[PDB]
This record gives sequence, C-alpha cells and structure tokens, in this order.
Amino acid sequence: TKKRFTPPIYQPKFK
Amino acid sequence: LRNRVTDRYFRIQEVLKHARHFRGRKNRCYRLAVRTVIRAFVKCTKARYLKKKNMRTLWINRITAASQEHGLKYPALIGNLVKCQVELNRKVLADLAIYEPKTFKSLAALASRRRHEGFAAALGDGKEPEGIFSRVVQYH
Amino acid sequence: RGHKGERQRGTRPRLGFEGGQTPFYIRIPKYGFNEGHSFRRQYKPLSLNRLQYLIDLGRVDPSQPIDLTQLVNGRGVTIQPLKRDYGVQLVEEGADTFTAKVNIEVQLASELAIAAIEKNGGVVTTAFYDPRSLDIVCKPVPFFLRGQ
Amino acid sequence: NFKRISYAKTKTRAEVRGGGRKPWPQKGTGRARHGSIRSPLWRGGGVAHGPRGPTSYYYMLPMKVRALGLKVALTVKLAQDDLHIMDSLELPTGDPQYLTELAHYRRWGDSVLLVDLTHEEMPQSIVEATSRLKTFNLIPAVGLNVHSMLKHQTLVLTLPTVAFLEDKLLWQDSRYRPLYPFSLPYSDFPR
Amino acid sequence: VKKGFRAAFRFQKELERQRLLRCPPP
Amino acid sequence: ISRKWEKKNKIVYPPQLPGEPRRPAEIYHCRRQIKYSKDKMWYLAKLIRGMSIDQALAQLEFNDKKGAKIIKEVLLEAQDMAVRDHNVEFRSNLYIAESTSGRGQCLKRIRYHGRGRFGIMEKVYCHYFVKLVEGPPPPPEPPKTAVAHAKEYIQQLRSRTIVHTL
Amino acid sequence: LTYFSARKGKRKTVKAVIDRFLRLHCGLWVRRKAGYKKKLWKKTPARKKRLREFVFCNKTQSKLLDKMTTSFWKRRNWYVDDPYQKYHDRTNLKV
Amino acid sequence: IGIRLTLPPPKVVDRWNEKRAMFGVYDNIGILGNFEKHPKELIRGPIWLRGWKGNELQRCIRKRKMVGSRMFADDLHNLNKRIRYLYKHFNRHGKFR
RNA sequence: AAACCUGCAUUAAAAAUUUCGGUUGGGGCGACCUCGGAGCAGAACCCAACCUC
RNA sequence: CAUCACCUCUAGCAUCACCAGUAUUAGAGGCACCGCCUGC
RNA sequence: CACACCCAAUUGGACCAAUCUAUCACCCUAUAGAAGAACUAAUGUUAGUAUAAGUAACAUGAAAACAUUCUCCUCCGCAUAAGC
RNA sequence: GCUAAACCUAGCCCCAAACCCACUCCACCUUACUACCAGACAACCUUAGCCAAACCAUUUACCCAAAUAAAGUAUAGGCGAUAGAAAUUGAAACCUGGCGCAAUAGAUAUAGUACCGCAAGGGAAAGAUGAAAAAUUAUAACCAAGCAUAAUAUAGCAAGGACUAACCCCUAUACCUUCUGCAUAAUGAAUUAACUAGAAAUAACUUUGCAAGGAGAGCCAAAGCUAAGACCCCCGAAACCAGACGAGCUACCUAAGAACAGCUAAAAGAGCACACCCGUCUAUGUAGCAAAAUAGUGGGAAGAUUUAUAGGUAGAGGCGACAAACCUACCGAGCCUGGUGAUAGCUGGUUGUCCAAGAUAGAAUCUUAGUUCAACUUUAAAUUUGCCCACAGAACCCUCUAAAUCCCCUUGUAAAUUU
Ligand SMILES: [K+]
Ligand SMILES: [Mg+2]
Ligand SMILES: [Mg+2]
Ligand SMILES: [Mg+2]
Ligand SMILES: [Mg+2]
Ligand SMILES: [Mg+2]
Ligand SMILES: [Mg+2]
Ligand SMILES: [Mg+2]
Ligand SMILES: [Mg+2]
Ligand SMILES: [Mg+2]
Ligand SMILES: [Mg+2]
Ligand SMILES: [Mg+2]
Ligand SMILES: [Mg+2]
Ligand SMILES: [Mg+2]
Ligand SMILES: [Mg+2]
Ligand SMILES: [Mg+2]
Ligand SMILES: [Mg+2]
Ligand SMILES: [Mg+2]
Ligand SMILES: [Mg+2]
Ligand SMILES: [Mg+2]
Ligand SMILES: [Mg+2]
Ligand SMILES: [Mg+2]
Ligand SMILES: [Mg+2]
Ligand SMILES: [Mg+2]
Ligand SMILES: [Mg+2]
Ligand SMILES: [Mg+2]
Ligand SMILES: [Mg+2]
Ligand SMILES: [Mg+2]
Ligand SMILES: [Mg+2]
Ligand SMILES: [Mg+2]
Ligand SMILES: [Mg+2]
Ligand SMILES: [Mg+2]
Ligand SMILES: [Mg+2]
Ligand SMILES: [Mg+2]
Ligand SMILES: [Mg+2]
Ligand SMILES: [Mg+2]
Ligand SMILES: [Mg+2]
Ligand SMILES: [Mg+2]
Repeated sequence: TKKRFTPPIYQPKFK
Repeated sequence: LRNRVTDRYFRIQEVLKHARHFRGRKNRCYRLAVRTVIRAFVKCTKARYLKKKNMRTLWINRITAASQEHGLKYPALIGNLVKCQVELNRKVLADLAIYEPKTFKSLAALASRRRHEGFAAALGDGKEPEGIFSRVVQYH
Repeated sequence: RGHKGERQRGTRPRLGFEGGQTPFYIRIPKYGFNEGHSFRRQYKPLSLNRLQYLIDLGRVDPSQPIDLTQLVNGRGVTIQPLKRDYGVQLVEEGADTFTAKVNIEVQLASELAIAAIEKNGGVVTTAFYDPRSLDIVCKPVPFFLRGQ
Repeated sequence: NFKRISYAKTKTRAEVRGGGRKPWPQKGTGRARHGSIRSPLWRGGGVAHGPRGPTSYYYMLPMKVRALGLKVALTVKLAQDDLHIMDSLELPTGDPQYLTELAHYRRWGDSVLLVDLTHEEMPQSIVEATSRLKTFNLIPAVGLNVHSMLKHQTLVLTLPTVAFLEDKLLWQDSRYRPLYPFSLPYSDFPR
Repeated sequence: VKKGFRAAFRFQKELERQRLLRCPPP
Repeated sequence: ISRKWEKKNKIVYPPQLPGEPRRPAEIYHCRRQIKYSKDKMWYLAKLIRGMSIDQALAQLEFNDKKGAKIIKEVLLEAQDMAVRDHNVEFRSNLYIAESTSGRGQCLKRIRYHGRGRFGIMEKVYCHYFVKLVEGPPPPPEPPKTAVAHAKEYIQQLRSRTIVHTL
Repeated sequence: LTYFSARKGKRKTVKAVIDRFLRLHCGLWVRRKAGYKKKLWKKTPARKKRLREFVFCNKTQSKLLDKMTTSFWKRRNWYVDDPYQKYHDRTNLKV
Repeated sequence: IGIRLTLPPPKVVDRWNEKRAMFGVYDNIGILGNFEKHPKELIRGPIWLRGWKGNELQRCIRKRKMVGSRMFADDLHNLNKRIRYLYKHFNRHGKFR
C-alpha cells in the first residue's frame, strides 16, 4: 500500500 | 549494404483491390482489409459446397411443386421413374417442369402408372405376371 | 525455437549440465589415463612394406646410407617434433616380402625388423635425436636460413 | 571475393551516444516500458543486427584447384576458337587505331587480351598501342587469371607465354607434397 | 529516397494506366 | 500544397461552331488559409449550394456566423471577376454550382491542463472553394410521387426472370 | 564450455573430461567405475571385480565428450609401449 | 506515399575502366611467379585483416591486440565493451550446446 | 630507563558479504523427503501420486 | 513524540566539538510534573 | 477432368520480392556473388490525421460626443529589498 | 481537391596515410571573462561491483608493445564454472580506397544550439523550384490515412453464394497471443507512413580438387586431407558498485537582523482577538485556479513563536521534540554519469510463397513456470526382416473367481532394425 506517485512528463516545447 | 523495401506499395494493392467493394474503413486500411479479404476468400472456397447443396434443394422444391399440380408427391415421382429405368436427374426434371409442362405431365403419368403396377404386384403372391412398364431391360 | 523456456530465450545451461543432478563427466572418478601425456615420447611407425614401396619407386635410394633426412625427403614419413615425436620406429609389418640391402638408421627398431634387414645383407642402427635436433634433421633448409 | 574487404559498419545500441537514462518509470505512466532511448525500437537508436566492418572474405582454394582453373580456362578459349598464338607482340606502328583495325579484320572480338612473357621485355610498339585502348589490354604472363580471360572475348598468347604456362601448370600435376613453402630453396626448383 | 529502379519504373506504368482512365485518348 | 482551383480558371476552350449551343461560363475562385473551422464552414457552404448569386448573398448577409461575412466577400469578388475577366454579360445571372470547404495548414499549440497535464491545441485553418456557372439555377428535383413509385415497382416486377434454370 | 576464448578466439577443452576419460582413436571413450575405491569392505568379490574394470561410454556420452574436447585429444598418438595401443582401431565391424 | 513519382537518373556504368579491366590481374602471382609472392599479400586494407578471416568476436580480438595501442580512448573503450558483450553472447547464449 | 612507530598473535567493539531447500487450502503444532513389503492394477513386464499400514 | 520533575549510566580533564567548560559539571538514556503510597 | 495443393511445436525441401556487385541486358531483364535482404500485432519508436467533438472548458460592468459619466468592488494600494 | 505526397544533396561511417592544435588588440582562478598591494593552502595511496558458477561465500577472460605456429598444450582452479603460458618458430607491410549510409539513414549535430534540470547532466526537431527570381505569367497530370465531392431506409463480424437488380433470400460465432479448450465479457491493436527482431564452433552431410597421402612451413591421416556451401533472435525490471553533482525545497545549526494592533490582565511557554503561522471539520474541486487549491468553520498568535539574508552538515551519509520524517513535486535509502546491450527458468514480440513428414511411456533435479537423459518425432544412410499371428508354453498361494496379456510358425502385408 506504499504511496506510488508518477510525475507528469512535460514534452519538449519546440513541438 | 542497406536493403529497404521499395515496392511495398504493390504488395498492399494486391490485397486492397479485392476490398474496393467493402463498406467502412476495411476497404482502404490494409490492416483492417487483410483480415476481411482473407475471410471473404475463405467463404468463397467453402461456398462451392453450399452452392451445389442449395441447387439440389431448389430443384427438389420445384419438382415437388410441379408434382402436386398432377396430384403426386416427390417420393412417388423420383422413386417410380427409377423403376422405369428413366435416369433423369433433378436438374433436368426441374427444367422439364418449367419449360416442358406437357413432357413433365407425361413423366408424372408414367410414374403414376408404374406406382399402380407395384401396388397390384404386392397384392398378388407372384403368380400374376409383372406389369407392362415393370419390365426391366437387361444389359450383358 | 519452441514454446518459451530457456530454449526459446537462448538461456540454455552449459554443456554437460544435467538440470541439477551431479553431471556424468563429474561423478566419474579421476584416473591417470592422460597424465603426463605431453612428456611421453612418440615414434612414427615405419613398415617394411612402406620402406619397400619407397625403394621400388626410387623415392628412397638404397645406394646411400638412409637416415631420417632421406625418409622426409622421399615423403615416406611425416615427423612433427612439436607433437612430441622423437623419430621413427621400424616395425615388423611386411617383413616377409622385404628384399633390399639398405643402411638405414631409425630411432627405434623391433627385434624382428632388425632380423629382416640383416637377412638381406643390410645394416640397421638406432640413434637418438633431441627435439631441437629432430626439427633440424627433418627440414634442414628452414634451419639453414636462420643463420645459426 | 577473396580480396574483398567490406568496410560497412553501423553503431549498436551501446555505441549510440547517450541513452544511459531510463526515459520514464517502469509503471504508472501508462506507456510502453523502455530502458533507453537508443534501443533498436527507438528512432535514432542502434541497429540490432547490422554490419560490423571492416570484414574480410579471404579464403584460399588449394593450389592445384587454382592451377586447374587456368587449364580449363585455356581449354575453353581454344575449344571456342577464341585463342590465338603469336610469335611476338611487335606492331609495325604504335598507332592504337592500327590494332583496332587488325582485330576487326580477323574478327577477333570487341575485347582482346594480350599476354607477354614478362613486363620489362614488352615491345614499345604494343605498349603505346594498348595504353590508349580500353578493350585491348596488355598483361605479362604472371598476370594471367580466369576472371580476365572470361571477361575478354579473345585471348592472344605468344610462343614464350605458351611454354611458360605449360611449365608452370604441368608442374602441379606431378609434384611432391610441400615439406616447406616452395619459396625456400629446393633440389630442382625453380626449373 | 530509397535506391532502386524497378519499383520506380513499375509505379510509372501504373500511373500511366490511371492517366488513361481519367483522360482517355480519342 | 495544391492550388489546382486557381489553374481551373486558366483553361481555354476551342472556339465553338455556329450550330453549337451556348456554353455556360464557369468561374473558379477560392480563398486560402481562412482562420475558421472547415466543419463549421461546411454548413455555410452547404446553405448557398445551388442558389443564385443574389439569393446566396441575402442568406449570408443576415447569417450570424463569422464565415458568412468571409464567404460573402468571396462571392462579391467572384461576381466582379466573372464580368471583368470571364466575359459574363449579367452579374446576377450567375448561380452557385460548387461550394465546399477544405482543410488548410494548421498550427499546433499546447493547452495546459491540471495536475501538470497538457493537451495539443491546433489553430485550425480552412479553404473555401466556390464555382459559378452562368445561367439560371436548375430547378430542384421534384419529390418522387406515387405514379413514379408505381411505375418503378411494376418495372421491377417485369424485369424478373426465372433464375437458376435455363 | 568456452566456444570462443577471450584471447585466442578458439574453442577450449574442459579439463574435467581429460582427467577422467580416455578416448580411443576409433571414437570410443574409456572410463572407470564410480566407486571402485569406496567402501570395499562391504562389497562382494564379484561386485569388486566389475568395479575395478574399464568400461566404454554409450552413444550419447561419447558424443557429449567429443564436444567438450578439442582436436588435440582426437588425434592419433604413437606412444611407445602404450597399454591401449591395440584398442585404437576396430576389427571386423559392420554397420 | 513512400514511392517516388519520377524515375531516378540513369546509372551509366563504365565496364572497361582501369579498375574493372585490370581486376583479377596478378592473382596468380605465386603459382606463376616461383612462389616469391603470395596472392594474399596483394590484399589491401586494415593491417589486422590482411590475409585473415574470422567472425566478429575474432575480428575484435585480433584488432585489439594489433592496433589497440593506437586506437582512440573512446574507440578503444567501445571495442572492449564489444568484446565483453560478444564473449557473453557466444559462450552463454544460443540454441545449440 | 620509558615512549612512539612497525611486524605477528589474542579478545572486544562496530561493521562487511551472503542466504532463506521442498511436501501437507493458509497459520499454529507436528509429520514427511532414501530403500524393502502389503492394500495396489486379479493372468508377461510396468503402472494408483496423494493416501493407509 | 517532546516536556519541566524524577531516575539510571559514564567521565578527575584543557588550546577547533564537549569547552575557552571541571561532578551543584558534561554526556548517554528511562520515565513524564507535582502530591500520596511502596521497594531497599 | 485434374491430382505435390486442408494438423501444434519441430524437421526436410522446392521457389522467391527488392537491393548491391560481376557480366549481360537497354521501357527493367538474365546468370551468378553478396547482404542492414520482406511486418495485420511487442500498452513498439517517430510523424501525419481521425474518434470522443465542434463536445468539456475559456471570455467583455452600462450608456455615450467615444470628450465623458454612471453602477459596483476594494483582504487592497504605493515604495524598498530580493528576483527578473 | 484539400491536407498532403514525391526529390539529392548537406554531411557522415569505416580504412589507409601522416604523430595534432592553441600570442591581433583588451579581459579572464575575486561573484571567471573584473587595470592597480604582506601571501605562505598545495599534487601522488590496490578499484569495486554487476555478471558466470543456473544460489552463493574461493573463483569468473578485459590490448601491454611481432601476425602465424607451438596451443587451447604445459599449468592453474569450491581440480567446479572457467582461467592459461613459455622455450621455440617466424610473413607482408604501394594514402588518396568503399558489393558504406543518403535527411526516422549516416556522427547527437543545421547544434551540444533551442529546450529541460539548482547543479552534475540530458538533449532535439528540420532542408528540397529553375540555366536564369535582375523570369514568381511558379514548381502540369496522377499516390497513405483524414476529409470534401456525395448523411441515412427493416436484419445483425457486414462477407460469400448469388441475382435482371444495391438491399431483400440462403450460408457464415473478428484477428493475434497465452492455456487441455477463447465468439469469448483473458491479453494486445484508433488508423496511416517509415523504422523495428536467428550473429558461431567440433562432428556429420553435400559438391569439387588431390590421393596413402592432403595442405601455400605449423596440422591431420589404418582413405584420408583441403576448400566452399549449409545451424544457434528482439524489447522490459526492481537492483549492485565506482566517481561526481545537490541543504535557493526541506531537517537541524551558525552569524548578524526584523515582526507581533486593540482589550482583559499581569512582570504569565496567561485569556480574548487582527496581521501572521498552522491546517481540525465539512463542502467544492478530481487533466482542477492548483502534480494538494478554494470557501466557510477552526488551533496558535510575547513565544519551545514567526520570518528575510548569508554560511555549515551529502548518500556505506546528513539531519531528526522517531513520523522509518526530511535531504529540489516516485527516499526502507537522493540524483546524474559510468561499469551496462547488467541480469531475468518471467511477460510480450519475432516480418515472402508452396509442398511434405509430424501429439501424451518415464527418470533425476534447491526440482515440478526450468533443464538433462530416455521415449516419441524428422532427415540421410545401411541392412533384412517387421507387423498381423496356429498349436504349444508362462505358480503355487489366502479357499475360489474377469476382460485379457506375453510368446508366436503360417498367412495377409511393407515395413522394421541398425548407422
Ligand atoms: K541470483
Ligand atoms: Mg517448455
Ligand atoms: Mg550506454
Ligand atoms: Mg544507471
Ligand atoms: Mg535496461
Ligand atoms: Mg543512428
Ligand atoms: Mg503547475
Ligand atoms: Mg552459444
Ligand atoms: Mg509519552
Ligand atoms: Mg488427389
Ligand atoms: Mg538476384
Ligand atoms: Mg530487416
Ligand atoms: Mg507498415
Ligand atoms: Mg504497431
Ligand atoms: Mg457528449
Ligand atoms: Mg458549457
Ligand atoms: Mg467580467
Ligand atoms: Mg550467479
Ligand atoms: Mg536469490
Ligand atoms: Mg539524423
Ligand atoms: Mg537525431
Ligand atoms: Mg485518399
Ligand atoms: Mg441474414
Ligand atoms: Mg462485446
Ligand atoms: Mg477466457
Ligand atoms: Mg487496446
Ligand atoms: Mg554482491
Ligand atoms: Mg544478485
Ligand atoms: Mg538553507
Ligand atoms: Mg498566550
Ligand atoms: Mg489565544
Ligand atoms: Mg522539528
Ligand atoms: Mg514509532
Ligand atoms: Mg513503523
Ligand atoms: Mg526527490
Ligand atoms: Mg534481456
Ligand atoms: Mg522455472
Ligand atoms: Mg501432412
């Protein structure tokens, strides 16, 4: 039950 | 040496040509079309047995329909034409029932006459001679 | 490759591994079959049939003394000093049909082979060659190009 | 193939720059799991099974097989009326146009291979005539090979060349197995 | 750009067939 | 990109024979990279499809959509072009023959969401194509009547044969 | 088994096979019996008689040992007064 | 898509240039030249490949022991990794044992 | 004289590396793992694990 | 959990913490004020 | 009438697309050699575009000569520091 | 007919050859790119570990200066996995080449730039007319999915057989993968284009050469030897170690500062109650304003308080009023790089056509998710019996008792055994 957090992935801005 | 497929376009047009008459995305997307074209080809091969099966069922229905016009049943016509050594298949009999009504009535009369000879034959104990149309031509 | 497992994944165990039980090549006791194999001396056999075959075709001249140099020159024997060879042994095979008077020198000789040569009036002698000298005798030309 | 050296080489996933970092965590992101950005599945990644040059295709046929290849090559040319024997390679003029007209008159072929005994004894008349031609080649006796003979429709040999070839080729048919390479001195070699 | 002439040549002939269907000659 | 619609105005036909009928004038005009959705533009192009040139303008003048002003500007410059360049006697004689919208080159921006999430927003552009044909608009197809239905049904009953036989 | 060495790039020989087995040049492998020196006081003379004898490996074991040794151990040797010299060649063998 | 709409430029090949017309010459330098020279000595290329052939693992091992002291630091590091990987692959992975 | 340092031993402290063999729904408590015989495959051979003794 | 209060344990001493300190001190801990009762 | 032409894993064959090279060939082929040599599938990689969907969501106090004025809010404001 | 689609260079890869670069002025170790004052600070020290041994604990290859050979030999080694010489032998060595790549390829590179991160560090995307742009009257036609042109009419894996005819009639339970068996409501796939997965030894076989000899030193040989052809994949962990980088968030500390109305009270870790700090309850929100907020209601608010600035403690650790808290939005052990293409008996995937043969005895095992051997199966070869089966024959017991089985000449058949 350990708290698992997945940070959001920011795509490169050039797209 | 690096080798790449240069004619992959023709490899998919040999499959998409068979799907041009389909409905939906399965007529232009190769991934979807290949699974539907294969099933269409599988049905095409298996339909050659149903086509022969459905033809005979259609013939039997038409022969039965014409026999009832003369007050006969399908078992009575086919069974008694065989005992007359008349080897006409269902395809021809159905054709005669549609395009040669007077010839089919002739066969219906012949089958009915042969049917009555068997009933008379079964009543006797064998002393009575066989019917006129009950005679069988022997081949040696 | 099959269905899954080590076979399809290419992680098969080493050769000789038997799944966990003691391997066949391990459960056998050790015996000195090949112990000290590289220090045992080897001698290429030289049959009198082979010797007579070389003489009749002129490959080995009986008019001159025959040593290990002449046998190699006639391609009668193949000596490999690097393979712990120490010369040739004269064997008694074909001693019945041998008929030639030669002066041959061989590192080893059987009792019957000595008798067969001396019966026809020949002479057989046994001499020793060290591994360094043996390579010189077999191929004198490669040694003469070493400047030694 | 024996002298071919293939220099093609690609970079595996271990030789592509970077790609040591895992892109996203193993679970949670909802995307496919990857360990590097230079794997073969990734764009710009390494090649799974690519060329690893430089590669050598060197192999040696047995000496008798290579010498027997010359005899069959010579036999095929003669049997097909494509081999012509000469006494010398001296032309009246060093004009390359003279050689082309001489070969067309005798109907030799589009390509003719000229062979001399040695390289330093080639007459200057034929050297100046062939050096400006593309299908008429001049080689010494030692430069004879099957590929050159098959490439050229017509083969031209001199009398010394024929004697040279027979001495060289027939020596393979009756010879002892080599104790040491023939470059070292022998009793009766070279002839 | 993929090296190769046979595929490019074969595609031109297919295009010519389409050109005939779209604009048939007299 | 493709700009065939512009080239469709540059085709010149051979001179007509005296006995040949009058050929209606065809005018191909378009506006590129309109900052509007092609899906929304389709409703305006479908509305004026088949209408007269003056009838189409009236519908677009009181329509509240943004593309209505854009399409009306295209029709005015297309009507002017027909008389000025395409040798059309009457500007009002024209009617809408083909009127459709097409996708244009679109940009891509980032739309920020919560929890550090984001979406890819596109600045949609569209093309509007219009074709004008000289002459009165063709009358709309009359609705199919019972006599037309009855005639077709009897024809189907008359074209049926005896199948799977001679 | 090392199919390619890291310094020479050639196949290696497992030395656990050389110290236990003997290869006749005909192809046979000769081994000892497992336990011919263990607990001989509790074994019958008949049992000990068949324990102190040399035996041959079968088809599978001989094939296994051939892959675990290089060609240096499969060559023909001419040792002087070798006890197994006469066993290196088969006689009157068919199929 | 993926197929060109125009034919590529014609590939003119000169079958009778200096290199093609003289290909294969002197390949019999030993047999026809008293064995003073060897046909493998005609081979040109890397010094670790002249007159030799082997698989990828052997080529890397042979290259490292001949020109390894002249290789660049990054190139030598890559060669060592390749030998480490190939050693594990050939001696521990495969279908046959 | 004594110390420091060094080498080698001896305790202690604090750490270092490594592992949790299987079988019995789980846990607890116990049993079990090899060999021989029987219920145990009625009549060549083999074969019923778990289980019962 | 910490907390005054209580209690246990360790330490007789200096030039970078403790400390520019010296057992009424310092450190390592238990318990959780006080008040009553109790061990010894 | 024709006939090698309906099994998993595996195994034995006969053919073969494209590419490069040798030699041919010269509206795209032949015989060979060689290899980064063939994708309806790995929550594959990159890119394009659909679907959900023109949906969720987002925004500008009022009149007016656009001078101005009115209504309402103000838990804000101005400056320094730091940062930019 | 829109979106688009096409293109050929830029440059690069591998070799050969040859041993490379860095003072124009000014500034640049202090807060680098900062004209201009008493310093004394000084460098050097075995790698480890992953991995293999199907665990692991000794051990486990890593150019050390000549290709070949000796030789995978002597030796070493839980004498296991594996490691491994030397004496000795002894060759060529002509840069300007390519059966290397051609914009998802080839270096990451149009550039270590944009951008991301406090930092170490990570790391892109793309260009395309023509001789002439001082011709733009351009650079025709045709091609993915997506659309438009052109919404839809009973009924059903969307097709097939058909039919005069779209449908109507009849027939048909999507594909892959994983299991004994998937329409399965088990796994994977919106779709298009491109890219993306079988690398090698001994032996044997096949086809040439030569032959008791073979081979271009070394090596094998009781018909061998030499050469060629022909067999051994892809993605994915949590981890471990080494060297760096981080306390601008947070934990605690150091230096020197700042803040706390009013009222009741009293020289209070007092009360009420703003600023401020905290986050009790409820509701909203749940790709949200927000990767933790909003509104209301609450605890503290002269103190063990709150807070700005600079400094310190760094991962075998720090710090902690212990919550296994925090140490830059995944801390039971940070992050980055390297070892590393770590390893995975586990999951998933594994790309032209056609034909052929082809399924269920077991044993051992830190073993039952695996592997080895046997059995079965395949191919090639050799040989002669193989199957079916007439009698005869195969135990007494504890008293008796089944279908049968083994063996097996004929005969019917064509297989069986061995390599
Ligand atoms: K392990
Ligand atoms: Mg399995
Ligand atoms: Mg890496
Ligand atoms: Mg790492
Ligand atoms: Mg990984
Ligand atoms: Mg790349
Ligand atoms: Mg945010
Ligand atoms: Mg292997
Ligand atoms: Mg407490
Ligand atoms: Mg048949
Ligand atoms: Mg080909
Ligand atoms: Mg491929
Ligand atoms: Mg594809
Ligand atoms: Mg896919
Ligand atoms: Mg909705
Ligand atoms: Mg709304
Ligand atoms: Mg507002
Ligand atoms: Mg291990
Ligand atoms: Mg473990
Ligand atoms: Mg690139
Ligand atoms: Mg790139
Ligand atoms: Mg399309
Ligand atoms: Mg139906
Ligand atoms: Mg469903
Ligand atoms: Mg299921
Ligand atoms: Mg899915
Ligand atoms: Mg460890
Ligand atoms: Mg481990
Ligand atoms: Mg701080
Ligand atoms: Mg207070
Ligand atoms: Mg208060
Ligand atoms: Mg605290
Ligand atoms: Mg606790
Ligand atoms: Mg706890
Ligand atoms: Mg963090
Ligand atoms: Mg892996
Ligand atoms: Mg397992
Ligand atoms: Mg079959």
